[PDB]
Amino acid sequence: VLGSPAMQRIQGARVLVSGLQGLGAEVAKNLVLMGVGSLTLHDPHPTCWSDLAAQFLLSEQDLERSRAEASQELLAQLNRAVQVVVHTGDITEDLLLDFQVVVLTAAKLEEQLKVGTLCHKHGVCFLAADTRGLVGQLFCDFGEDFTVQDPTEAEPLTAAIQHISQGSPGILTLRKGANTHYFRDGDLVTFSGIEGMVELNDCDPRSIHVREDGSLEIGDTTTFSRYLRGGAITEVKRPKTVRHKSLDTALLQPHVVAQSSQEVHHAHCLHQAFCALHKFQHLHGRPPQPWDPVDAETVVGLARDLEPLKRTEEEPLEEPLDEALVRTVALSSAGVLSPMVAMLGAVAAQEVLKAISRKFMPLDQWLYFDALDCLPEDGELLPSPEDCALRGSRYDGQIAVFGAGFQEKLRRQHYLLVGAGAIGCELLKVFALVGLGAGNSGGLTVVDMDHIERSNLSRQFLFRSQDVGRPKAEVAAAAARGLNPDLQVIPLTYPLDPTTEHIYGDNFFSRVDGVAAALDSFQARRYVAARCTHYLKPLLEAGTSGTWGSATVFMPHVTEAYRAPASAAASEDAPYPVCTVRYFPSTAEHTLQWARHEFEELFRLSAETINHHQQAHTSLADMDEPQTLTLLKPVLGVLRVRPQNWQDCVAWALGHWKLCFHYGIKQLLRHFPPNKVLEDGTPFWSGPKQCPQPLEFDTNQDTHLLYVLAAANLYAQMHGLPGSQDWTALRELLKLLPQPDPQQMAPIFASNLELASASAEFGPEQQKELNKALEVWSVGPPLKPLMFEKDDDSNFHVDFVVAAASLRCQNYGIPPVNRAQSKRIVGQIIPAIATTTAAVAGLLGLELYKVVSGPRPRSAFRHSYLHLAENYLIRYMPFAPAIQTFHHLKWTSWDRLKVPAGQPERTLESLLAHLQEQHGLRVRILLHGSALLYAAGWSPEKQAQHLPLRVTELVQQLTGQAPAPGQRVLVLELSCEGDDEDTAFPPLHYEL
Amino acid sequence: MASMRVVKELEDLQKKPPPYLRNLSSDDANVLVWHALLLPDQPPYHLKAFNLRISFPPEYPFKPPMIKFTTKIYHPNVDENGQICLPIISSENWKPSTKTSQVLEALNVLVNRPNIREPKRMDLADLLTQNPELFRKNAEEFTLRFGVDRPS
Amino acid sequence: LSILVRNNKGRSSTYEVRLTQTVAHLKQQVSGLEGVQDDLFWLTFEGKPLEDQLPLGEYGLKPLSTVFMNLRLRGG
Amino acid sequence: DEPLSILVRNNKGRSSTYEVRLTQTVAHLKQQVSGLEGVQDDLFWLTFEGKPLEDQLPLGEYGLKPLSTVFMNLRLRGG
Ligand SMILES: *OP(=O)(O)OC[C@H]1O[C@@H](n2cnc3c(N)ncnc32)[C@H](O)[C@@H]1O
Repeated sequence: VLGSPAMQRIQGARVLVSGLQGLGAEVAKNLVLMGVGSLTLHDPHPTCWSDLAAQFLLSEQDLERSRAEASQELLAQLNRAVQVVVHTGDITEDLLLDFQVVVLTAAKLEEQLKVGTLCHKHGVCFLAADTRGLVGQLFCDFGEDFTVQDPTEAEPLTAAIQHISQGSPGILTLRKGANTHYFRDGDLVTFSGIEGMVELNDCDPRSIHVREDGSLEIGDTTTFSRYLRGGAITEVKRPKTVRHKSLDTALLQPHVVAQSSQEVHHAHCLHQAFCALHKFQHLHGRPPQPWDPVDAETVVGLARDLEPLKRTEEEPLEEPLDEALVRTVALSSAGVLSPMVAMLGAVAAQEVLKAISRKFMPLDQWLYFDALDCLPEDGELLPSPEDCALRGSRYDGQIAVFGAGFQEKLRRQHYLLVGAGAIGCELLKVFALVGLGAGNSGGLTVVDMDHIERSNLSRQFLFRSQDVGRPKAEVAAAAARGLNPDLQVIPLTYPLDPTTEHIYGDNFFSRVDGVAAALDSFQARRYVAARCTHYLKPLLEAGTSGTWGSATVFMPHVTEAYRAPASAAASEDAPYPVCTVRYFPSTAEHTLQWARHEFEELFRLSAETINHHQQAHTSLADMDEPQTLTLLKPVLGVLRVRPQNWQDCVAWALGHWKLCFHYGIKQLLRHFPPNKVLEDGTPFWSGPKQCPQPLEFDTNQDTHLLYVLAAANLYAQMHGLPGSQDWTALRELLKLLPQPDPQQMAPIFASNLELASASAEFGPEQQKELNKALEVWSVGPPLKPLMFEKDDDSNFHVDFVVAAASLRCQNYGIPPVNRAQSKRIVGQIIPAIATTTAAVAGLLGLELYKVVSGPRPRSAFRHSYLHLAENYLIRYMPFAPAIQTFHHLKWTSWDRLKVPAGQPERTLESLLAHLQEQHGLRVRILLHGSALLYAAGWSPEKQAQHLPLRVTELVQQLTGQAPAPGQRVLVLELSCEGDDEDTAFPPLHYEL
Repeated sequence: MASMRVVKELEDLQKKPPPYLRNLSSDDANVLVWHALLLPDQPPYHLKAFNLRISFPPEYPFKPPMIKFTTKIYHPNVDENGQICLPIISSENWKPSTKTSQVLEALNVLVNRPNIREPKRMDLADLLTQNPELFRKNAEEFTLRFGVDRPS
Repeated sequence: LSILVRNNKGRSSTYEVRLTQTVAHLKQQVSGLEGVQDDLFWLTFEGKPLEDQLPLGEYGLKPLSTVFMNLRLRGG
Repeated sequence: DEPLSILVRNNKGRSSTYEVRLTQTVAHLKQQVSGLEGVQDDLFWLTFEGKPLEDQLPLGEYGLKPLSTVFMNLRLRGG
């Protein structure tokens, strides 16, 4: 998230990015997006053709120009805060001393070693990334003493304190939860909220000891005061230290980052291959020619010549060098690809930010990404030097690795990018650079129903700041066409949801060759996967959260169908229980949703109750109008007349706070004592875990004032009077009035002589007063309802709801709201990190290569999952499709039953007989959507009434709709006699 | 799809209907809507019957069914609109395992034994805990005024 | 021409709605037929919310419009 | 038939010593992990030595030696 400690250091850092090829451009773009204060580029070499297949900043008109100078304009335009300068000299000690990070991207071994030694000598973090075809390389050295300050991507833990006793151990017990198991002995803890133990707050962090049955201790608390109740205990992180060997030393004894042992051996082979390539470049001057058989033999010979004793002596290799691997790497080491560049640039920029902000565990000096699977299989034709020969097109970087045939196959494609938020935008960049649909026989399509926001454009490159309001689809299409002039993007604004099944149906999905879904929800992903399964279309799905990332491919009939986490899909749109709202928000999250929904029901419905409904057809004689008027009018002031007073004061805010917390809690206590239940009399536990107290406002405390400000500003904005921010003068005014309540204690509750109002004792006088207030509001100005807007800070919504939640949770003894809960809330969500977005986009680009390549086995495809904070990356081949069977019928999750209708449309009996005989299955329930067509427990009369009819006519008669003009198939779900409540039979495609 | 599961549940429950529930029916057009006559056992609700309406969202069984008392019923934790605060239906105790049969059994228990722990009508819950005699008075009146005649 | 009208309860029940007739005089009849309070849900096509003061011609109600309503509020 | 103690690693930099058996199933391991971490089974999966774990196979096939860290990976929704 946005941590001020780390962000203060981020802006004050300076990073040099040498060798600004495609990989360097990716690293610089990610750094600029994340907001690195200064960025000195360095690449005096002229732009070539092969740099136009991976680098997006350079265009065709920037040919024969310095890459750094050409990219400077666009890189500065990306974010104005970043001061992207270009250095035209040479990498000298004076230059290296001033910077904080130095990234040599795609630089020769000589320069790598020289700059690495120079940087490791003084203080400078050094990275050396390089992509050679389909294999990457990253090295990170951060000196002999680099102290990370927060080694995990997790908020410090917090737990509600139940009770603490005094003694030598000072054992305290806490409420049951996952935090009880999470807490471990030897940790470090602090305390901030507690009733009792006054000076224990703000004390030094202290260790703990874990005992059985979830027993914890703090130490010696006997000397201290009495303890009433416990708010929370917070864990404290322990700064770690790392020492990295310099480059010249680590090049001999590499320490690779891997999650296995076989992968470590594979990375050792890759490292040997890269060293062989560097030695070849030093011995011959030129890189290996594209797919040249002669050069590959020289490279593998050099790999053998590389010292076998160069390897570690404490662990001999199980087998000598992998000749096949080295030969393949040499053969494909000609060009530079766009997805690989995105992936490695994402990882390198994440490492640079790790170095800059002293956050997250840094990489252990070596990472090797292998993606050779995208090459054609053994049986198929490997690309030749003749078609890999460069011609002069922008895609000759890709050609030198894959071939002109593959380039043409990529060019002749139709795809459908569903969603272009952030992953969609970067997938669009990858598609434009690759050449997906850049011909006349191909094309593209972008589907988005949103509009650019000031919050979204923060870390997005396709969207500018002058586009707020215009559709994301249209802006992304324009950006993609600007990137690749030959591309044909067709922006569509209509979303992909079950309602819009007449636009995106048959005719639409018949042209598309694949689908790429970068969506921000689970239900949308499940729907898109269902459509892709129904139409048998390849699907590429990505998802990011913080520094997490997932990229998956679901090719039909080879890979398992996408299955959504139904629990989370339902949780996305689900109401919260009302018991916590009424009397027990046991946690800060329930008190938060209580505040949100209480504000919603008090403001949004107020606008409709003042004017529309009252003035149109109804009066106080409706179901309960007095209650609706009471929940809004008196709590916001007696009023009853046109308010000539300024709508920005404290007279009504404090009364509302009194009614919200103090009066509410007192009323609840009068309803039932906090310790006893009247009906129970002698319950199992008298007052179990519930002891609410009324709160008294303190002017000094910040939460109470911030709530007052927020309420006053929002009320002014809502009534329409120009509201001024109280934080300058009116906060001091409300502090100047310390005791407005003692003079207005009794009358403000209800009318003038209603201390408690008993039960419906308000009477006709109060009813007529409410009616008069309604009439006055109806003849007065209309209050305008407002929605939850995170971008507009002036509305004071997030602060108001957070303050209310904190106040009520402290009233109930609940620990205060933390930023983690607000982040977990769907609203006020943080943008995805540019690094993980680029990583998933690059992995999806590799999957696109594999998909476009043609008919491929399942073992060729890979699903990837990464976590950049922990440097944990996996790329695993996916499972086979599930095989479900009932009796003699066998099926998977992709196949479908296809029964024809016939020129004379068959009847229900005909369809049933066809099923029963052909596929040997006796149908018991035949559903069309949510419409029954034939049961088995149905009465014989009903069966003889429905059965003689025909299916198309029956659907008409039941639904009341008509067959769609151009309808091709009707999907019906069928069950069987004697089947389990889990077996899902394949959907029946009645071919009408 | 949840529709097949709902159809299977209704067909299973029709052959052995619970004693307190009669004419558990649904329209073939929309099978995710059950109509039923709750028949209480404990007075004064024992006199009449109440038509309820169970609605199954397409996310079933991962989304609790919504129960609404179409007939006006005098219950401390049932709103005049017919909404019900059954603990299992609330999104804190819901599991896909729990069936609508169990939910309806809990509903019968709730109707026969008025609840005060979670009052949807806190006002009337207060009147209940203060003057249960006045509560029986209004209960009898509302049952005889709105309740549907009890079928055989 | 026919325009797809659907309800949030799973039943479409398409109704005769034309551009030559004001949308208000048709939505009031639809709400009266359904029986649910209009303030519960706002009718919306393609994701564009509808306001009491909002011209439909500016947003261009498409034939076969994807009009659907979203449940709101908290009755209980 | 002898039991072992694996260390399931939570997604927020935490580990926990579960006591399982080589004759159990990844489904049982997932149930224990879910129960301890307050997460739904269908929302997360768990991986070991890079490769993921199918929740229908015994843990013996996957080579879980004692004192092993089975990572827990969450299904991501942000886009
Ligand atoms: O990059 P991100 O995570 O913000 O992605 C969100 C984008 O996805 C689009 N989206 C979300 N859901 C859908 C559906 N159902 N159909 C089409 N597009 C969709 C958002 O509009 C956003 O651009």
